[PDB]
Amino acid sequence: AMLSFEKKYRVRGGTLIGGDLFDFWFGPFYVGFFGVTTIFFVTLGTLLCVWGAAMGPTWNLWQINIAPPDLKYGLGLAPLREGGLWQIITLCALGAFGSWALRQAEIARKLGMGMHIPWAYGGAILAYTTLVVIRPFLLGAWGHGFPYGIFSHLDWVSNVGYQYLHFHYNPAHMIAVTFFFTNCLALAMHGSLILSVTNPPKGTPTGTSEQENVFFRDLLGYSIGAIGIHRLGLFLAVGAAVWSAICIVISGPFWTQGWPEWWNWWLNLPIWK
Amino acid sequence: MHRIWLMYDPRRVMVALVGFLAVLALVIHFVLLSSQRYSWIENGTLGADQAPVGASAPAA
Amino acid sequence: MHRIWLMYDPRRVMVALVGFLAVLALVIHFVLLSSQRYSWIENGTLGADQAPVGASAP
Amino acid sequence: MHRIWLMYDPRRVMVALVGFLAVLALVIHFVLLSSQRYSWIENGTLGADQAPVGASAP
Amino acid sequence: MHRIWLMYDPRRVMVALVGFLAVLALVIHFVLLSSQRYSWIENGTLGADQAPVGASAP
Amino acid sequence: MHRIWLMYDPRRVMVALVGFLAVLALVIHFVLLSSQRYSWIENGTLGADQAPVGASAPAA
Amino acid sequence: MHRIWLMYDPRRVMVALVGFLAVLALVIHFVLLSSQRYSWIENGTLGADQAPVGAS
Amino acid sequence: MHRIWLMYDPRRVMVALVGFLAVLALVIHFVLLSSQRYSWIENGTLGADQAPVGASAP
Amino acid sequence: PTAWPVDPTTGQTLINGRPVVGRVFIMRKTDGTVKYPNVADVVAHEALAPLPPVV
Amino acid sequence: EYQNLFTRVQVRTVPEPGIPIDESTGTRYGTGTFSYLAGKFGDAQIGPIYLGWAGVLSLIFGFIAIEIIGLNMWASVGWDPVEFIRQLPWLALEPPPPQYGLRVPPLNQGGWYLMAGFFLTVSIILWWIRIYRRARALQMGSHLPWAFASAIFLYSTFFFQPLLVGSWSEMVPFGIFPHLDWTSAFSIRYGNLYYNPFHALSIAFLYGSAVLFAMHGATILAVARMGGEREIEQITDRGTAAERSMLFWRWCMGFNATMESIHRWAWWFAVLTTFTGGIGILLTGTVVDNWYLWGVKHGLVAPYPAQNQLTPEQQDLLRGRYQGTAPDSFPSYVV
Amino acid sequence: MMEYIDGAQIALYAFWLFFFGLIIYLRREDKREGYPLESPQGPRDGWPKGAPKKTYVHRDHG
Amino acid sequence: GMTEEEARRFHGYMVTGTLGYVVVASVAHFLAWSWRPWF
Amino acid sequence: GMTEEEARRFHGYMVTGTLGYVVVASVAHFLAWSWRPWF
Amino acid sequence: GMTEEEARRFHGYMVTGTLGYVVVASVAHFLAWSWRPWF
Amino acid sequence: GMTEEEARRFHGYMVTGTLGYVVVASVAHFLAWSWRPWF
Amino acid sequence: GMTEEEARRFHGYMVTGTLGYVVVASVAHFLAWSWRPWF
Amino acid sequence: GMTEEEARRFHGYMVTGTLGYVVVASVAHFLAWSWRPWF
Amino acid sequence: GMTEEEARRFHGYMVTGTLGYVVVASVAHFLAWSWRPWF
Ligand SMILES: CCCCCCCCCCCCCC(=O)OC[C@H](COP(=O)(O)OCC(O)COP(=O)(O)OC[C@@H](COC(=O)CCCCCCCCCCCCC)OC(=O)CCCCCCCCCCCCC)OC(=O)CCCCCCCCCCCCC
Ligand SMILES: CCCCCCCCCCCCCC(=O)OC[C@H](COP(=O)(O)OCC(O)COP(=O)(O)OC[C@@H](COC(=O)CCCCCCCCCCCCC)OC(=O)CCCCCCCCCCCCC)OC(=O)CCCCCCCCCCCCC
Ligand code: BCL
Ligand SMILES: CC[C@H]1c2cc3[nH]c4c(c3C)C(=O)[C@H](C(=O)OC)c4c3nc(cc4[nH]c(cc(n2)[C@@H]1C)c(C(C)=O)c4C)[C@@H](C)[C@@H]3CCC(=O)OC/C=C(\C)CCC[C@H](C)CCC[C@H](C)CCCC(C)C
Ligand SMILES: *[C@H]1O[C@H](CO)[C@@H](O[C@@H]2O[C@@H](C)[C@H](O)[C@@H](O)[C@H]2O)[C@H](O)[C@@H]1O[C@H]1O[C@H](C(=O)O)[C@@H](O[C@H]2O[C@H](CO)[C@@H](O)[C@H](O)[C@H]2NC(C)=O)[C@H](OC(C)=O)[C@H]1OC(C)=O
Ligand SMILES: COC(C)(C)C/C=C/C(C)=C/C=C/C(C=O)=C/C=C/C(C)=C/C=C/C=C(C)/C=C/C=C(\C)CC/C=C(C)/C=C/C=C(\C)C(=O)O
Ligand SMILES: COC(C)(C)C/C=C/C(C)=C/C=C/C(C=O)=C/C=C/C(C)=C/C=C/C=C(C)/C=C/C=C(\C)CC/C=C(C)/C=C/C=C(\C)C(=O)O
Ligand SMILES: COC(C)(C)C/C=C/C(C)=C/C=C/C(C=O)=C/C=C/C(C)=C/C=C/C=C(C)/C=C/C=C(\C)CC/C=C(C)/C=C/C=C(\C)C(=O)O
Ligand SMILES: COC(C)(C)C/C=C/C(C)=C/C=C/C(C)=C/C=C/C(C)=C/C=C\C=C(C)\C=C\C=C(C)\C=C\C=C(C)\C=C\CC(C)(C)OC
Ligand SMILES: CCCCCCCCCCCCO[C@@H]1O[C@H](CO)[C@@H](O[C@H]2O[C@H](CO)[C@@H](O)[C@H](O)[C@H]2O)[C@H](O)[C@H]1O
Ligand SMILES: [Fe+3]
Repeated sequence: AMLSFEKKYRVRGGTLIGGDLFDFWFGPFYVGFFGVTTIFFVTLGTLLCVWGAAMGPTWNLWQINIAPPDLKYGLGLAPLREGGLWQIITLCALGAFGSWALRQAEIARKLGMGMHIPWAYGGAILAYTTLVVIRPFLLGAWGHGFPYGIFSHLDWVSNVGYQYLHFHYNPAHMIAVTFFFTNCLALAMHGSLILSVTNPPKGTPTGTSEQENVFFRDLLGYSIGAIGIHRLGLFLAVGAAVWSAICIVISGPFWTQGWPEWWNWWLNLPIWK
Repeated sequence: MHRIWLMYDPRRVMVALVGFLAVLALVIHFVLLSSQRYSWIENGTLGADQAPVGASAPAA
Repeated sequence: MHRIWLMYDPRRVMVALVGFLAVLALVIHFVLLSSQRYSWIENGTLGADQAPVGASAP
Repeated sequence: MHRIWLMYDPRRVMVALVGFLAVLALVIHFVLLSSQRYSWIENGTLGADQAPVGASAP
Repeated sequence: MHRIWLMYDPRRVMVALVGFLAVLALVIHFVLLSSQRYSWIENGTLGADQAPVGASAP
Repeated sequence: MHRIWLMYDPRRVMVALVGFLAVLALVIHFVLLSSQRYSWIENGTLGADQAPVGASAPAA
Repeated sequence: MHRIWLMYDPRRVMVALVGFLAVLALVIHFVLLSSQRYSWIENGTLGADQAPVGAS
Repeated sequence: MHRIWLMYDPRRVMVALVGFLAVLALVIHFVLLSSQRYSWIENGTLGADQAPVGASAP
Repeated sequence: PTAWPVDPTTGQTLINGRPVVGRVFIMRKTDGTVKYPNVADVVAHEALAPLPPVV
Repeated sequence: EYQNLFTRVQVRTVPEPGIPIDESTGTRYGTGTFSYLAGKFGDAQIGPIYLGWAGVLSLIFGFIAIEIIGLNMWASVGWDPVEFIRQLPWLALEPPPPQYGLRVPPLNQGGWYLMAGFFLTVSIILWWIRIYRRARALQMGSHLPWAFASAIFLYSTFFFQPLLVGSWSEMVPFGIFPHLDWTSAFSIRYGNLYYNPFHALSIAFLYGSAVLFAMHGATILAVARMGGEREIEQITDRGTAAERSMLFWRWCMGFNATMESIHRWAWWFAVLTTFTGGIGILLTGTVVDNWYLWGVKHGLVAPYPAQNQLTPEQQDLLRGRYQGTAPDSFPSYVV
Repeated sequence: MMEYIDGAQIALYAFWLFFFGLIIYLRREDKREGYPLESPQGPRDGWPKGAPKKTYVHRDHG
Repeated sequence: GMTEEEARRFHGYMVTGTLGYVVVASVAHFLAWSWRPWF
Repeated sequence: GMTEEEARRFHGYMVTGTLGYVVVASVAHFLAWSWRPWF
Repeated sequence: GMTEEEARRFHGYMVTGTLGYVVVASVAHFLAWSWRPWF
Repeated sequence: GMTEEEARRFHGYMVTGTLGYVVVASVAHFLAWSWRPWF
Repeated sequence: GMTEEEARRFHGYMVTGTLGYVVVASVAHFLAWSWRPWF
Repeated sequence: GMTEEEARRFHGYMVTGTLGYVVVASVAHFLAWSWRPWF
Repeated sequence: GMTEEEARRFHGYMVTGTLGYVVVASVAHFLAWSWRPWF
């Protein structure tokens, strides 16, 4: 089916690879060449996840756990029961996430939009690629990746944190947390302002950009404007993921002690050493 | 029977079919290669009298 | 009974059916393959008298 | 009774109903297959007096 | 009290009622299934005097 | 008293009332079901003399 | 079978096929490279009666 | 065979080829450098009899 | 009872009195893991509960 | 291709807004001004603020709360102004000792803490009232004060959960690294907060808030050249920027919001972050004391092979004691 | 007393019932523009059925 | 909205239904008390 | 919107369906009771 | 939408299919009860 | 939309494929049953 | 679109290709069964 | 797109490249088999 | 853009360069095999 205004927009063009061959829709979904590759990697990766569950101890959704190999295998592919299945699924996930980004570019090109969405999603792909590729590769073993399991990856996060005794003291982590918290605040403010001028109390005219700028101005002391709040939201949300990737890649490859003792440089500034 | 190709565009039924077969073939190979009995890269030279067979514990 | 194909487009029903049967078939095979009794890749050559049986009551 | 199909589009209700029955059947089967007494894949060949039973009062 | 069907659209109320009953029945069944006394899939074949009971005052 | 329905739309009130009563009923039942004295699904067959009672003053 | 190219214009799908084959070859080599029996970088000189077998 | 260059822009193909071969060369060197037998920056002066070999079948 | 009986005349494994062609292994899920039954079972594997504080 | 990430041409207007919309009681404080730096990223006007009675009192109550915290931190380094700056992130004003329960503690042992907490709480409530009154004066919906009420709810659970477990000692210390020490020790005391399902839900909405604002920020910038940032007019008078935004997400993931309703998705994801959070805190130590064991009971916890096995005499030997009081003497051991 | 049911489990299902109710509400709101859908088989609503398209009143100025 | 003539008859139903609900709840408490008194 | 006639006709089916439902529930509860009573 | 005559035609199929499904499920429960009774 | 003649023509193939599939599945089950019966 | 003659011509190739592929798979299973049978 | 005579000419090269590739692979497999058989 | 003549000229270089690269790489393998053979 189509939105009442949609049909006019469904032209050919804007593809990156396939030309007209895959330039069609399936229900609501645009396909394209990277749609085909997406569904390939999604299906293969999903069915291998189901196989991992089948050969594991339970079907309980929360307890399924497909673990990476032991560190002794280094950068080789382990036996599939022993973590090689995790390594294949990781390749499928990279293939799927990459295909999804490039498919979004084909869609943006067909609509004459800017490329912002593909790149903003690249911030998440960067963070994933850091956790499963870049950081494991710098540590010299694929076994440093997180396990694929709804709670077992939380056991990994816990243990990686305490590998540095008190992970809250990681300075890039403090920045990343600040971005996540500031983003959620900014999202609530922006959502509230737009809804408050479009849904004023009954018997009140629809509001205006002037009213939301006046309200925003006496909240923060300055008016950010309509383009400004969207630039800020993009900056905060994507900046959180980028600082997240930094905070985890410095932990291990570049810093090995507890994080609290990193702050020794601040105590030793010569003005007060 | 041939009017199935008036219902569906053959250009993309063939894409969906080939992709399904590729995904299926890769799954079955990775499933077999995960098993002990059919881990053929490591044990393919064993004769059938030497190949692994899984059993439950006796627990007598 | 053919007027079911006037209420529903056969092109859509066959997509739904192929999707449903594909998922259901893969579910059942993986469930069996996860079991002890029907782990046929490892144990398919055992006879029926040799295959596992889940624990009975005391 | 047939005026219910003037309140609701039968094409929509039939899709809703098949969706409900599919989910419900899968839920009931998975509840039973989780159980001890009705793990029929592992223990379905046990006789009714051999099948597991939950504990009584002492 | 039929003017309630002038007050509310019966198409919406009847879907609300179906959803309410569906949720409530599922809640009650799963509460009972999580008990000891009424875990009927494991223990439904026990006689009424053999069924579990919670502890008394001492 | 009936002019309350001129202040308040009865179509809103009846929904708000049903919502309140359904929440309140479920809250009370689950509070009782969590108690010792009134965990009636597991202990409902106990006679009133043998249902649990919270401990009296300990003479501390 | 040449009529296949009237469905699938080759200039749009050769880079597809070649990309498929290159990845598949790399996967197969890496699967072999870290098996015990075929880790040829470390053990390629052994000869067949000395090469590992992953027997149970 | 030269009509292949009427399908594809050589300016782009030569970039794609050189990129591919550069990545491939860099991978094969890193695979060898990460090995035991061919970690030539540390053990390159060892004679071919002295160079490491992986374990045989026991 | 950790392995099935072996036929001395062949070295062949006997399951329920009858031979199997092949090397028998006992099947297990990934790394021998088993799901946790209960809190009581998890706690039964731990140390006893800590003693009261000294105040 | 222009990315619309910063503004190469700003325009000034000599008269200005910042004189509010018609607002009645209270006073507009200061004169509007332009920052060229603010004008690069967003709108350039830095300008007048409204307080009214609730805003004035909120600042007075809040300033006292900030003074009490800072003066206690500064007292804790013996009034040393160098060590005050050098050690600032490690300094705290610390809650009372556990043995007092809910009773009033000595002034230097948590009495200042409860005072600062009281004035901060009153200041936060007066700020909520200030925002609520301002939204109505500008003839706006009440979405913003209810969004802020969700944050206040989570904050209040750092008072109510200590109240429910019965001790002010459990409250959060005022201090940069010290409140992170509390955050870690809370998860330790209650047996790993990852297995608290409302904590898991709160994370799902915190991450979802970043997902939505990244998606929505990027979407609007991607159509901003077509006027897509004029969101109110795209809501009342749908243009091609809205249509393209709907079609992008429809064609990408098979469903779409509207230019209005994406702001409801935004509002609920942010609000549910702190609302589910507060529920998880209130349940901790009152209903569940070990969330990992609650996870085991409800089947959350993935099994791993045993890393050690205890013998029965080790099970008795390796139980410890619960931690007690500190030694209030300096023993001589000489005989 | 109830061994398995506890107050954290009860509260969690109360949230799930609310949350699914919320998703339904949000999806009705998502359908005020562009619906009903055009299709070869005639108009389509999906599920849930969208809320009606909303009219906005502008101000008379001052 | 509604006229006072409509509010008049709605109130009649509303009062009656409320009182009926309180009556049924009164029997439920009578039965609950006879089974297990709370005081 | 319903006419009052359609409302009053629909109400008859609704009362009848409710009665059929309560009858089935009553039988179900008495089957449950005679197998394992809860008081 | 439907005429009342079309609604009546559909109702015949719907009731028949519903009752048919319940009969098939009744045989499934007969077979399941005879294999392993749950009370 | 399809002519009723086209629906009639499609229904013949749809029944025939369903029957064929059910036959293949029935043989598959009886092979599975002969090798390792689940009851 | 494509005509019924084009559809019929395509169908003949499509059926033949499927059956040839199935034949090749059959011989692969014959070989695998000779090497290491699974029942 | 291309004409049928173009498609025939392209197919002639594509088939020959496929045979060439398969021949190199066949020698590669037989060298590998000679070095270290996998059955 | 391109022509039969232009394509032929480029193809001559592209083939020559490719073969020249493979020749030099074969000498590197000869040197590597002499230093430390891998089979
Ligand atoms: C889950 C993971 C997490 C992810 C989790 C999230 C998942 C998200 C996805 C969820 C499902 C989305 C479904 C959707 O959007 O459908 C749009 C479509 C459009 O409707 P329409 O526009 O009105 O009609 C279309 C139709 O008329 C024409 O289709 P078209 O010609 O364009 O394309 C053909 C199709 C496939 O064709 C067929 O399936 C029929 C083939 C002939 C069958 C003959 C009988 C066979 C009998 C057996 C004999 C056997 C012996 C011979 O495919 C295409 O060509 C399009 C491209 C497909 C995508 C590219 C694939 C690339 C290759 C990789 C493939 C890998 C394997 C999938 O709708 C419909 O057709 C009706 C609804 C269909 C529902 C399908 C899903 C049902 C699943 C049920 C599961 C229930 C579990 C409880
Ligand atoms: C804890 C914090 C959470 C935080 C995260 C929370 C995420 C919340 C957002 C995601 C959920 C909304 C997704 C959505 O609305 O998609 C549009 C779709 C259909 O759109 P439509 O406009 O109403 O109808 C279109 C139709 O009329 C004409 O389309 P066409 O003819 O071209 O194609 C045919 C349709 C057939 O429909 C389907 O195949 C449905 C596919 C599955 C629907 C969702 C099932 C539940 C989630 C997935 C479970 C399976 C997942 C593996 O084909 C399509 O329309 C395909 C386009 C929709 C694809 C949606 C994919 C969503 C994936 C969500 C993944 C969630 C992962 C957790 O809607 C629906 O089918 C009904 C959705 C109803 C709301 C979902 C919540 C229900 C709560 C339970 C209430 C009681 C039971 C309903
Ligand atoms: C210039 C046009 C032709 C050419 C024309 C000839 C001719 C003519 C002769 C050879 C000969 C040879 N060529 Mg040739 N050859 C070319 C391209 C190549 C390429 C390549 C990668 O493209 C390679 C590897 C070779 C390799 C070879 C050897 C098999 C052989 C002599 C050894 C040699 O390598 O000398 C080093 C050469 C190279 C690495 C590359 C080519 C360098 C230049 C252009 C040619 C040098 C020829 C050499 C001086 C012999 C002179 C013979 C007298 C004039 C009679 N040629 C180009 C495309 N080649 C000779 C032969 O058959 O010997 C058995 C021979 O007589
Ligand atoms: C939906 C959940 C998210 C959320 C939302 C949210 N927060 C909000 C809001 C919303 C919707 C607001 O509207 C509100 C606000 O005002 O935003 C600007 C607020 C707010 N969120 C705040 C913070 C905050 N939010 C956080 C988080 C969150 N906020 C969540 C992620 C966090 C974190 C992550 O830790 C923090 C720290 C504040 C910035 C603000 C509430 C401000 C407030 O209440 O201030 C009270 C006043 C004081 C503490 C005193 C200040 C003292 C002055 C410096 C003294 C100066 C001297 C003075 C003039 C003397 C007096 C003389 C008189 C005569 C005048
Ligand atoms: C000083 O006194 C304190 C308070 O008793 C001791 O700390 C105790 O032990 C710790 C485990 C705990 O953290 C702390 O709460 C507290 O319970 C501290 O170790 C010092 O101990 C010495 O003095 C003790 C004292 O209480 O004065 C003394 O205790 C014994 O003697 C007193 C009388 O003088 C008597 O009231 C106590 O009952 C008695 N207790 C015991 C266990 O004997 C310690 O003597 C001994 C043998 O423990 C002193 O310890 C030493 C080594 O001198
Ligand atoms: C682990 O245990 C769990 C899983 C939990 C337990 C639970 C299990 C459950 C709940 C299972 C439910 C299963 C189920 C329920 O009904 C299963 C139902 C299955 C069904 C119905 C299968 C039907 C298959 C039909 C097929 C294959 C048809 C093929 C048709 C063909 C080939 C012809 C196509 C048309 C043509 C060619 C005409 C062109 C001409 C045209 C157009 C013209 O000429 O115009
Ligand atoms: C771990 O164990 C688990 C996995 C769990 C176990 C379970 C497994 C399961 C459930 C498996 C299910 C498998 C399955 C189910 O159906 C498998 C079904 C497979 C099928 C259908 C295969 C069909 C293949 C068909 C092919 C190859 C066709 C080739 C056609 C060719 C070459 C010609 C094309 C035409 C041309 C070129 C002419 C153009 C002319 C034109 C245009 C003109 O002239 O106009
Ligand atoms: C556990 O899993 C694991 C371990 C992985 C196990 C499982 C593995 C599996 C399942 C593998 C499957 C493999 C497979 C399946 O099909 C593999 C299929 C492979 C195939 C198809 C190879 C085909 C290659 C063909 C080639 C190279 C052709 C080249 C042609 C050239 C160069 C000429 C180009 C044209 C010219 C020059 C003319 C221009 C003229 C023009 C334009 C004019 O004249 O106009
Ligand atoms: C001279 O001026 C100077 C220079 C000193 C000014 C400078 C001041 C400085 C440098 C201040 C620095 C402050 C810093 C760094 C503060 C850091 C604060 C942080 C990070 C706090 C984090 C978390 C705190 C929380 C969650 C606290 C919550 C407290 C609550 C909810 C308390 C509630 C208390 C109540 C309601 C009390 C009621 C009173 C009664 C009597 C009822 O008692 C219970
Ligand atoms: C198992 C539970 C068994 C006990 C349940 C008892 C429930 C109460 C039943 C009361 C029956 C009679 O109830 C009576 O109905 C009439 C007619 O509809 C209502 O009458 C109402 O509407 C009429 C017009 O239609 C107005 O003129 C009148 O002022 C108004 O009250 C009364 O408000 C109500 O008191
Ligand atoms: Fe916006």
